[PDB]
Amino acid sequence: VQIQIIYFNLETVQVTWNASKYSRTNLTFHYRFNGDEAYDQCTNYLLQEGHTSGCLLDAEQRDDILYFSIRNGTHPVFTASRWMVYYLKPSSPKHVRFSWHQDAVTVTCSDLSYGDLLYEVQYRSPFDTEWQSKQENTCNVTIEGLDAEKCYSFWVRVKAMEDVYGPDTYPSDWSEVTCWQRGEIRDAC
Amino acid sequence: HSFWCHSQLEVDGSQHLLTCAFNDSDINTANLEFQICGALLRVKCLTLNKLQDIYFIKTSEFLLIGSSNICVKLGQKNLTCKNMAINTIVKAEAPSDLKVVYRKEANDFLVTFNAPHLKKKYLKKVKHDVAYRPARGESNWTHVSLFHTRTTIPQRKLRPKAMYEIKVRSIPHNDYFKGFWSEWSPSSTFETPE
Amino acid sequence: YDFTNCDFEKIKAAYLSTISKDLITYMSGTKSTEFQNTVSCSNRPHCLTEIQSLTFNPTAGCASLAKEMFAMKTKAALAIWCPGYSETQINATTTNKCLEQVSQLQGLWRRFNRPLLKQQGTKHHHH
Ligand SMILES: *[C@@H]1O[C@H](CO)[C@@H](O)[C@H](O)[C@H]1NC(C)=O
Ligand SMILES: *[C@@H]1O[C@H](CO)[C@@H](O)[C@H](O)[C@H]1NC(C)=O
Ligand SMILES: *[C@@H]1O[C@H](CO)[C@@H](O)[C@H](O)[C@H]1NC(C)=O
Repeated sequence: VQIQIIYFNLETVQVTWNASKYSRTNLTFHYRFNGDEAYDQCTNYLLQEGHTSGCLLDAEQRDDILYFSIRNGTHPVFTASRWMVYYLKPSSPKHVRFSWHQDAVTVTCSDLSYGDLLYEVQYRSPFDTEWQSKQENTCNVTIEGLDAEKCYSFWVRVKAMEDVYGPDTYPSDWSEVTCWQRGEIRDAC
Repeated sequence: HSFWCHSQLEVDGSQHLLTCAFNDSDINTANLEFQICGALLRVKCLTLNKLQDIYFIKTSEFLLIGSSNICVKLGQKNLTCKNMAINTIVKAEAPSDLKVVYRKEANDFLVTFNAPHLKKKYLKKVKHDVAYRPARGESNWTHVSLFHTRTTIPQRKLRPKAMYEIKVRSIPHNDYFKGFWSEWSPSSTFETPE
Repeated sequence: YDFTNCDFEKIKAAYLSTISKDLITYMSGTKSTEFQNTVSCSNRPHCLTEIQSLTFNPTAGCASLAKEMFAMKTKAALAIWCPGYSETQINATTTNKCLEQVSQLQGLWRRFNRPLLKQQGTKHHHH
């Protein structure tokens, strides 16, 4: 049994599975949170090719250990217990704004309602071989020492801090790519 | 007998280095020893090893949490004792492998170097200071403050058909580990085009 | 001991600087997903209570984590920043079970850094 867990923006927990042996069946998903001793069954199932393939739990911003089991009826096929935030995927940066000053730029965006996140800005000119990066605790990243005369491509994302959330989280998806030369927006680069 | 100390982390292993010396180098250090007590894992105290005019200890005993008393002793007599925390006297290691590549296409110079702290377990945030000036004659150095191991120098900022000298240093920037500027890296040189 | 008189921000600084790194060094080579997470905590005083227990109270299989560098630093941080912690100290004295237990510690320390996140431990409205 191969499993995937995603805690979308501290809102929804999605546990998905795949198991070729149990293809001719609907495996059932049973869960509970710490202390709440009796298991409850999934009330929101994901299906694939007509059979159960995942579960959606409304987690409502809660930081707990989710204890779960997938069963071939009564017989448990897979059992695990994980801190849900370890599988956190923050949402994509919203309301991204750029303010230029000579050879510098300050990128701001809407901060999330939860802490210990890194708001990362990546950028490059056609002369750069790879993306350069600057990140901060809040969505107010200032990148000094650029060239007003060059075109720069930019994009932002939110990461969870490994010291707080652990190593297996997902970065958010990157926000829309924007191009800038001489403090004005552009089409291509 | 006033003195200074600096620590350096994860030097030749998981081991840390503590270095102390007198402010007055014209001092007869005959029979004067440095002892550090407190904030150690398995022992109460350690005695530093003398090498010419400096004292040092390479050890894994430092807890890196809390203050230690560093004493200048003559026999069992304490001449002067200072309380300090190993985590607040960190001297960053100097960057290395400084390289400059002229990019005609970009009309600039790409400066790169290696930051040793990035390979360490603790202290993974340092501030860099890149300094450059023409290799011939006297000039006030131009300084660039960076948090990464690369920067560019636009062609227009430099004099044409000239040789430049460039060097870099680092300092801890961390909310826990505090300390001192590293020594400067060895200097590299480059030539500017027409 | 009551961990409500601790300087949490100072303890948090110590965790992020070195202790976190020492736990990672101890766990080196094990799959993150390899140990099931079983020990939970709520608020900072409760997390320090559970960290206290797992790091220093001797269990079966893992007799002693107390000599480990991460434990010695944890003892150091609590003696400095929790008043009356050293005045309550009891004055006498790698297994596949120790790695399990240290995995549990990593989770509690991480939860200690998320005190504002809500849990099943609810019902607290007021006037
Ligand atoms: C589904 O199984 C394939 C391998 O057969 C794997 O690539 C995929 O990631 C599994 N799905 C999940 C949810 O991990
Ligand atoms: C599996 O469940 C789906 C509905 O969720 C249903 O259409 C299908 O008949 C079930 N399969 C079995 C094996 O009963
Ligand atoms: C342990 O020893 C020290 C010194 O004897 C003392 O301050 C401490 O309170 C002792 N612990 C208890 C519980 O008495």
